[PDB]
Amino acid sequence: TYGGYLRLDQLLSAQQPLSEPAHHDEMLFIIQHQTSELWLKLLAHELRAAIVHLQRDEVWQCRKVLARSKQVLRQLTEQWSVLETLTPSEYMGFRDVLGFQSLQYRYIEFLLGNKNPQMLQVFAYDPAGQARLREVLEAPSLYEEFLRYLARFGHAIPQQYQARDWTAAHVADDTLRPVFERIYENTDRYWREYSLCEDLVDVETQFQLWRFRHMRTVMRVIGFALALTFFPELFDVRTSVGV
Amino acid sequence: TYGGYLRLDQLLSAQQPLSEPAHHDEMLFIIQHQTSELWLKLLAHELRAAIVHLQRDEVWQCRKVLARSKQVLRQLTEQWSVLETLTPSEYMGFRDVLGFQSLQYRYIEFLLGNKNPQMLQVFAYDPAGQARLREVLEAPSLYEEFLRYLARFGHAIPQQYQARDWTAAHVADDTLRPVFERIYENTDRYWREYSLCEDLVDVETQFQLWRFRHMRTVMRVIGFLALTFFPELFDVRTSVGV
Amino acid sequence: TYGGYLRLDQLLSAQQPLSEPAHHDEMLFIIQHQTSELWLKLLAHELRAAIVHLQRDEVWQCRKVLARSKQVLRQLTEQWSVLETLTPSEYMGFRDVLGFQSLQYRYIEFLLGNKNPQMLQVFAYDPAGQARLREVLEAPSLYEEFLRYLARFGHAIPQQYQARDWTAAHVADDTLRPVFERIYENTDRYWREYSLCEDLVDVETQFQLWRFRHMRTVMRVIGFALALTFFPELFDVRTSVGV
Amino acid sequence: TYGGYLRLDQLLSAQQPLSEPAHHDEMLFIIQHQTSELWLKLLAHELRAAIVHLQRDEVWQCRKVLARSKQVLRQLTEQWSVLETLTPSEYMGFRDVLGFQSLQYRYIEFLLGNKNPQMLQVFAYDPAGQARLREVLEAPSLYEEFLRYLARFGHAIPQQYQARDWTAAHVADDTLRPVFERIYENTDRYWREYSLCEDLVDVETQFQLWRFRHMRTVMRVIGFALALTFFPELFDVRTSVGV
Ligand SMILES: [Mg+2]
Ligand SMILES: [Mg+2]
Ligand SMILES: [Mg+2]
Ligand SMILES: [Mg+2]
Ligand SMILES: [Mg+2]
Ligand SMILES: [Mg+2]
Ligand SMILES: [Mg+2]
Ligand SMILES: [Mg+2]
Repeated sequence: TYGGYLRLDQLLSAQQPLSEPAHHDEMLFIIQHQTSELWLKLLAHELRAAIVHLQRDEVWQCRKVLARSKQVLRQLTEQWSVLETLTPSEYMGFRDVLGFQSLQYRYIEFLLGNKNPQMLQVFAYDPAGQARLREVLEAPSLYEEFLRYLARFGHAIPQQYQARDWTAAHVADDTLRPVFERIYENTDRYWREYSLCEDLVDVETQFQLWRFRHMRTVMRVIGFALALTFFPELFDVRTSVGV
Repeated sequence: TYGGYLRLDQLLSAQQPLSEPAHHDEMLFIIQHQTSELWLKLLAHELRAAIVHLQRDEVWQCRKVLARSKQVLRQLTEQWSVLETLTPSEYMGFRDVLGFQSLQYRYIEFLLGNKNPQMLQVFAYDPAGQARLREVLEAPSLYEEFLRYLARFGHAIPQQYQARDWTAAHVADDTLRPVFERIYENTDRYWREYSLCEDLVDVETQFQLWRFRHMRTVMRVIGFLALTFFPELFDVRTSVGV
Repeated sequence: TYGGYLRLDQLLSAQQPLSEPAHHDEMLFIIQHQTSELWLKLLAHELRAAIVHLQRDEVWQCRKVLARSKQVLRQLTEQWSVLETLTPSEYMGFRDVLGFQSLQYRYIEFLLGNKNPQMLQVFAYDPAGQARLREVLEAPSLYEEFLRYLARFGHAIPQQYQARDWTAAHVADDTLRPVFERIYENTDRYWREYSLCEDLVDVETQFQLWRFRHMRTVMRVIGFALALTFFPELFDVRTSVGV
Repeated sequence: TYGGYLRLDQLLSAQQPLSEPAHHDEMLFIIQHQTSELWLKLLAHELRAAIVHLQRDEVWQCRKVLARSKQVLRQLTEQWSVLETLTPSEYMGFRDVLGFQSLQYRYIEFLLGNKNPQMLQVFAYDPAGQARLREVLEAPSLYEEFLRYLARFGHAIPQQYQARDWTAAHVADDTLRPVFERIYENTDRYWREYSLCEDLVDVETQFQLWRFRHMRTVMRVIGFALALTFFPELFDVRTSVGV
C-alpha cells in the first residue's frame, strides 16, 4: 500500500497542536517546521555521499549528489513563501504556548566546515545523535576533502591539510589563492576542478539565501544576517583572477 | 522542547527503506512523497476553513485562506524539481516496490468538486480515512458553496443549487454565463465577487499545473488533464464582451 | 503584425556587445540588464497607479495593482538565477570593455520613500527624467499616502502628516505605534487597513530579497551591507502587538 | 556610460500603446512579451553554441551552455505569473489589437528539431528573418548533432544520421533503443553520454512546462496539440531499461 510503504499513519499523526481552543494557524506553523526537518534529513544524506565520492576521486558521481543537494537547498528556501502568510495577529493566538534548536541543521553546518566544539554540549541529551555530530566534528569537512582532493592531483595545497586537528573551524588561507588562480585561468585544463569550484559556490550561495529568507520571515512575524562564510578563498579569489 | 513539540522522534523514524542490499536513491523517493503528503494535509485544513468562511459570507477571511492555499499549491508544484533528479538507472536499484494512490490527494479533489463515489472502494481499508471521503463527498463542493454565496446576494443562481445530490460531480451550466458576464463587465459594483472569481481561477490553474508536472516527472522516471473544476468561470472568458 | 506591434526590430537591435572579438558571454550580461530595466519600467507604471488609488480612497484597485507589483518584484528577484551562471573566467573575457546607475531604479526607490535630494544632480543630464524624478521627490511617498489615507478614516495619525516638506525621507515616528497596534488587534473592524499593511510588508520584503540576491551575485562574479527600511513602524509594531 | 552601453534610449522607446484613450493594462501586455522575446534571443545564442561544442566533441563546454540554457527556459516559464494578473475585464479595454506568432519562438523549435517548411511562408515579411529560419531548417538538429557525437565514440548509430535531408522532422527510431539501453544500464563507463542524455530530458521537460503554462494563461485571458516530442527514444527507453 502507498500508505504502508510511506508509513503515512505515523507521519500524519505527528501533528499535535497544543493551543487551548485549537487555533487555525497553528497547523501551518507545525507542518512548515516538519517539512523542513525532513529535507534536512535528505540533505545530510546526499552530502555524506559527496564526501565519500570525493575521497574516492569520483568526480561525476559527487557532482551528482551535489546537484541534488542544491535542489533540496533551493526547497528549504522556497518554503518560507508560505510561512510568510502568517501575520502577527494570527501568531498572537498561539505564540503563548511556546517559549528551539535543530540537531540536523547543526549537523549540516558541521558538514560544510562551520564547526564549534561548544555545540556538542546542549546536545548530549541525545548521545546517539551527539555521537553522529561528534564524528563529523572530528573529520575533515566537505571543503577540506575537496582540498585533499586537489592535492591528490598536482595542485599546490599546503601540507598541513594532509593531517591536522579537524575540530577547529578552517581559517582563511592566503597560500590557497594562487591554487584557485591557476584553475580559473586554465579552464580547458582544469575543467573538473573548475566545475567543482562552481558547484561549491552554488551550495554556499543557495545556503546564504536560505538563511537570509529565514531572517526576514522572523522579522515580519516576531520582529526584533550574518556574514559567516564556508569557502573563503573560493570567494576571495574573485578579486585577483586575471593577474 | 523543539524536538518534543514537533514530535521529531516519531516524524524522523517514519523512513523505512526496504531494499535488500539497501539502495541510496530510495531515501529521496520517500521523503519526496512524505513532505508532499504533509503539504496536502495543510492544504485540506485551509480549504475547509475557506468553505466555512464562505458559508458565513466572511469574504475577506475566505479570500485569505485561499491565498495561503495558492501558496501551498505552488509548493506542491515547485517540489517535483528534486524528484526529477532521480534517473531510470537509479530507480532500477529499488523499483521492486508496488505499482499507488493517495487518500489525501483524493480528498482535495472531492473537496474541489470532482466527485467520484467509485473511489471510496479503492480504500476498502482504514475506514476512518475512507469515512473522511464519504463525508466530504456528500457535502457541496468548494465551488458550489460559492454559487450559494452568490445566490445570497441577488445573482441569478438556479434554484437547484439550494439542495440536490451533492454526490454527483458538478455539470457545466449555460445559465450561469450571464451571471458572470454581469460580474466581469461591472467590476466596481461587484469587486468582492470579481475578486473571488479570480481567486478560484488561480486555484484551478495552479492545481492543473501541479498535475501536469507530476505527469511529466513520471514520464522521465518510469516512462509510458481534461478535468476542469470551475467550467462556467473559464467559459465566460469567451463572451465577456457583451 | 506581432513583430510590428511590439516593435521587435527596434527591440532586438539594441544589443551591441563591444568586446573586441565578440566574447560569447557578453550577450547574457546585456539582455540581463535589459529585461531587468523593462521590468523596472512596468513597476513604476503600476506603483504610480497605486498612489492615485490611495489618494482617491479606492482600496481594492490599490490593492490590485499592488498584487501585480509584487509579481514584478519577484521577477526582478528570480532573474538573478541566470546571471549566477556567469563565472569569473567568462567575466574576464569582456570585463575590460565596460567601465552604472539606473534612473528608473532610483525612481522606484524615491516612490517608496527613500528620498535623497543629492541624487537629483547626478541626473542633470536628461532634464526630462530629472524632472520626473523631482516630481516624485517633492510629493508624499506611497507609504505617506497610505498614512494620509488612514487619517481620512479615524486613525490617530499625527497632524503634521497633512502637510510638510516631503523632500526629507520619512523619519521613524514612535507616535505611530498605537495606531498600527490597534489595527492588528481587531482584524474584524479594520480588515481593509490590515490588508494594506500586509501588502506593504510584502512589497518591502520582496524588495529586500531582491537587493540581497543582487549583492550575492556581485560577490560570486566580481567579489570585494545596507539595512535600510521603507516602512519602519509597520515592522516595529511586531514587538508590541498583543501585550 | 550605463544608458549608452545598453542603448536604453532605444530600449525604452520601444513601447507603443495603441489605446485611445490610453489603457492602463496595455503596458503589462507589451513588456510581458518583449522581456520574453529578449530571453529567447539569449536562448538561441546559447543553443547555437551547444551545437558547435557538440560538433567539437567538447562535452563539458556544450554542457555548461546547456545549464545556462535550462535556467533561461525556467525564466520563460516562471514569467507567466505576472501576465496571469491580467483579467478579462482589463483585457476588453484594449482587446482591439489583432487575431500573432513569434519568429524567434519558431527558430528555437527548429533548433530542437521540430522542423516544418510550411512554417516558413508565414513570416512572409522580412525575408532576412525567414532566412534565419531556413539556414537552420536545413541543418541538423541539436538532437541530431548529439546522435552524431555518439556515432564518433562507438555507439551503434544508423548510417543515415551521417548525411540526409535535414529539412525533415526527426522520426522516432526503434533501432536507437538498444543504444540508450546500454548507456543507462552501465552509467559508470558512459558517464558523459549518460549526462548529456539527462541534460536533454531537462531541456525538453522545461520546454514542455513553458508550453503548457502559455496555454493555461491563454485560457484564463482570451477563451477556448502539445503532444510534440523532441527526443522520443530518449523518453522511450525508460520503459525497457530493465537490467
Ligand atoms: Mg516501509
Ligand atoms: Mg497528528
Ligand atoms: Mg506536532
Ligand atoms: Mg517509510
Ligand atoms: Mg530523469
Ligand atoms: Mg505599437
Ligand atoms: Mg547594447
Ligand atoms: Mg543603480
